[PDB]
Amino acid sequence: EFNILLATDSYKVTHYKQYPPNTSKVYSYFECREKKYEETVFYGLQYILNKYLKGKVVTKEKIQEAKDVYKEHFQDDVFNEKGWNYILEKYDGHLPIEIKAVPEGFVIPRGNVLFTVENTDPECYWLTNWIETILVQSWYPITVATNSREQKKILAKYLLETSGNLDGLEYKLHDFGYRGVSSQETAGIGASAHLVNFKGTDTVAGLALIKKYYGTKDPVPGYSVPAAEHSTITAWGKDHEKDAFEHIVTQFSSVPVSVVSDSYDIYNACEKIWGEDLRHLIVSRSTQAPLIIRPDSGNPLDTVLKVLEILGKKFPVTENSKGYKLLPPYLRVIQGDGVDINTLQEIVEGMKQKMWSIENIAFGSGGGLLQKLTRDLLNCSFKCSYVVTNGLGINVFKDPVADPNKRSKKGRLSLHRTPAGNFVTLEEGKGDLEEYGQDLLHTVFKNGKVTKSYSFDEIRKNAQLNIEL
Amino acid sequence: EFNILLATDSYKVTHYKQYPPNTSKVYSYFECREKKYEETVFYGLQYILNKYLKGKVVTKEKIQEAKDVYKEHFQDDVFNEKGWNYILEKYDGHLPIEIKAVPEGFVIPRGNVLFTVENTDPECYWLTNWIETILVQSWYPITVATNSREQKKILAKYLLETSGNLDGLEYKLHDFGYRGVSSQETAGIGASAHLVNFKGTDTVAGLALIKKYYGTKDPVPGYSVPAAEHSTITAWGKDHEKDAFEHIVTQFSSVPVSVVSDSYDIYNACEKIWGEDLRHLIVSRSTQAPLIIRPDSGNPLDTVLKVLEILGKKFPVTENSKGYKLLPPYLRVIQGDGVDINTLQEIVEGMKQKMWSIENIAFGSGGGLLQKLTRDLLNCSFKCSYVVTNGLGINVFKDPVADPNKRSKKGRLSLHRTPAGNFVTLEEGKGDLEEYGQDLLHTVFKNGKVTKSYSFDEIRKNAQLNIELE
Ligand SMILES: CC(C)(C)c1ccc(S(=O)(=O)NCc2ccc(C(=O)Nc3cccnc3)cc2)cc1
Ligand SMILES: CC(C)(C)c1ccc(S(=O)(=O)NCc2ccc(C(=O)Nc3cccnc3)cc2)cc1
Repeated sequence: EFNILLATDSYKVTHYKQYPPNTSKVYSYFECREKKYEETVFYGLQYILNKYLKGKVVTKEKIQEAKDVYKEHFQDDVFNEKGWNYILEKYDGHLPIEIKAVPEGFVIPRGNVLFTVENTDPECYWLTNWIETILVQSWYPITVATNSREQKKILAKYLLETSGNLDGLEYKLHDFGYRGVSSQETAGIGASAHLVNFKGTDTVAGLALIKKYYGTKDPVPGYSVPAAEHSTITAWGKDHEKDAFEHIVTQFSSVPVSVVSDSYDIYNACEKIWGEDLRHLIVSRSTQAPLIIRPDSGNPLDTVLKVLEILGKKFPVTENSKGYKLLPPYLRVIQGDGVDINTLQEIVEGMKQKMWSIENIAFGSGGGLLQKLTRDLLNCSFKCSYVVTNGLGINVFKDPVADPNKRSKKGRLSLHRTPAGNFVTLEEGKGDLEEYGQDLLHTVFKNGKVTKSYSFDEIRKNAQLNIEL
Repeated sequence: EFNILLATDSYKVTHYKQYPPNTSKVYSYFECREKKYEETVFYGLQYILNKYLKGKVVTKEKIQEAKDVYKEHFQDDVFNEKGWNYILEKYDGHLPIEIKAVPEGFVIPRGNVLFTVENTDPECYWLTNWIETILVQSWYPITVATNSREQKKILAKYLLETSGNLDGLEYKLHDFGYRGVSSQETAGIGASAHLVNFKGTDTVAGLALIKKYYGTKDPVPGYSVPAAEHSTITAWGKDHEKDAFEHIVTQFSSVPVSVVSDSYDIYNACEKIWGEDLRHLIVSRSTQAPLIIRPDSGNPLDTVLKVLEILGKKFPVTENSKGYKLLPPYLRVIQGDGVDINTLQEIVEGMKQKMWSIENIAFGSGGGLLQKLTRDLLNCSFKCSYVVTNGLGINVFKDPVADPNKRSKKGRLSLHRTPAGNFVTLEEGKGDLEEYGQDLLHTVFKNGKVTKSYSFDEIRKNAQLNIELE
């Protein structure tokens, strides 16, 4: 089983001896510090609260386990057994902590308080920052959700421009990232964050996470269709690629099907195999069951353009009301290699310059979507801003001489709407003056209980783009 | 409850219908495909085999769960209920798969077969690639271990050059990455991979993973010491940084202690607080209990060099036998901000140019060590190379016209020692010709059972640097 006493950075085990004597309160906050990605989607804390922080998280056995581990790890007895004992005895092992947070799905500009943490019992002043490590991992679903939303903005802009509407936008970026992330747990968290913005995923782990921790009215939050991989093509033998294609599209004749087409020669496959030998099997398909051709190698922009060029000459292309070229409805393309936020932009802009509608294409992204992200992207950070020592509150902060970007906020914080309807974080307990309407932070956790929860439907509503509003 | 029927890429649910009819065997392999990182440390498969693949992994309940999920996810019944039920009924839910692998800890040049997978029952031809997704996640511990070892090579070169030995090498790169990875599970996996090469870690999750899945003779594989964070300094108030410093070093007077010193002004902290006001509390400390000063902001190289110059004028510096400057034994530095393999190289070279021994310094790395890595780095990839259809074996491969780097290997594979003692991968079943001696892969998994495994001590031995060996 998971042991919260072993789920912190080692050095934090020693911090109870380092704070000022007579400290009864340590109050800390999380922000995506201002330093590109001007606003972030707050998502993922509810998962952490439920899986790791709520209920009886301290037991006699867990305390002894930690004591034994830290004895060897530090070669010294430094572990605060007395402090953990107190929580076990007084609170039946529930954490005396209060966390207040902005609603999940909320889109907030950089440099604003997103959640705060403080101890509710003076004996547990040390506990606030014990749980920094576990809480800071919220950086990941925040960053995946944010980066996914930024790609949706790019897709929406170009889809609207080239088609006149946003039909199909929520299926334009498919999660291919299950194999490319660092763990099973990561896969679930990351896939769920992408699903805040889109509905197409192959990362099955995301579905179970959403069902367990968030919930949706619909049976599932994400969908897929039958699709080939290189192995189901190559297994037929080099000389039988056409037989593989024919078998697969016939097996899946009445649903959408994606067929990876670059095993040997993507251009030959498009022009000769799909475009001639098997054309009769494609032009007969329903609009609700297109063939989706999938290139998977070469320069992503150059390959997409060449594939469209080939297909446009073998299949009947129309010109939409915006003046952009459109493949027949039984034929589409998905580019699922080398896609990240930067290359996505390059591809849709290249398509627009060549007069191809974004209606023609969808994207798959794996490592770019779920793995190629760090805590530095949005500067997700947790800092102490207020302590009470000898009954007096003190506003505290860091402000390193050589890096003003690392200065932290001072005092008790609150988040408010400005008169123009934007966001502002008030420092130094100024929220108490009541000049800025209600605090947007809500208590979500208190003394071992989750006190406020959001459904996945609510989160999706909060995270909507302006364009779709 | 983890459910292997829900632990694959969605599209793989539909693949059993796409293979050629009457296919009885699918054989696939994993490599770090050849495209800075010329050799890789193979590590992490044993964790995956034990946690996720071994024993009864299929139950009636798990089949029903998967059936219900995929029905909604595909809006259709496409899920191979019959195929999974066959495994349940015939093998008590144990996977009819055989996996052969190179020993864990082995250091192997890019483009070699690292492991192979095939089904052991013709009915389960579809199972080989079902588990691609979960096995390909081995990229992560491989890549962490490899990148960590590459940093160790850099540290060894400069430590040897500036000091004449490698004392302390295994504590030169400390894992600070627990908060900066994407999940608790990732933290344990990544931290364990770093511990293949080093012994200093704050990512506690790695200890329990190693103990459970690998094992060591020592009670724990990794160690740490008391250390401050910004909150334990700043909580004292801006005008009381000296009081914080004094309290902390007095609390930890007889063990090593690291104190973050850049809350307000690192240069003032070093020159005036440590170098003057509290100097008497530092020069009194044991060699076994140094103050370790931690800067955490600014240009990493410029800041390290300036901190060292400041301390060198406030404390007695010696010149070691190699001609490099050395702080007294009660005083050291750790640079734990902005460290990745690139900036590490830059810092130690900069120190060498300014005649400072690498003995003076250690590094902490967080996101750079455990998170800022992708499957692309070593091109970790799983591909089908051999199938049997209608009783005929076929050597299969991809070879995309626009990217020769993505060409995959053909046929049955084996790994061998060359006459010069290097590794070579033989394709097309040619290992059977016996011109290259025995296959170096070992069967590690067969029909639900782990059949070969390695202790963490063995893995560490396999992963040693040549310079450590010599
Ligand atoms: C559900 C609905 C019918 C609306 C639909 C959703 C999504 C698409 S799509 O074209 O955006 N994506 C379908 C798809 C699914 C999986 C794969 C695929 O190749 N997945 C995969 C997974 C992991 C690694 N590599 C590839 C390709 C296309 C089409 C229709
Ligand atoms: C165990 C032994 C006595 C040999 C030893 C090991 C390692 C060092 S070290 O100086 O390489 N590292 C000690 C250390 C530990 C933790 C921190 C620290 O600040 N950790 C931390 C963790 C997470 C985030 N940020 C910082 C700093 C120095 C010194 C002695």
